[PDB]
Amino acid sequence: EACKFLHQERMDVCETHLHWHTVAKETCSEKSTNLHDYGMLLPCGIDKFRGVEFVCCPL
Ligand SMILES: [Cu+2]
Repeated sequence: EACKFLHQERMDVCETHLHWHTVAKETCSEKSTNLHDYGMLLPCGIDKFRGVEFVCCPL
């Protein structure tokens, strides 16, 4: 297994870093992997974002 690159965004809400980190972590965990790194997408408002791209790696 290699690591997998994934991209998630929302068109209905802007959310903080913490929400997107949470989404990325839980997504990797559902896929039996660990989140290694992530970057926010589509900055919104003064401190929010509309998505995240991230890399899930084997346990
Ligand atoms: Cu974080």
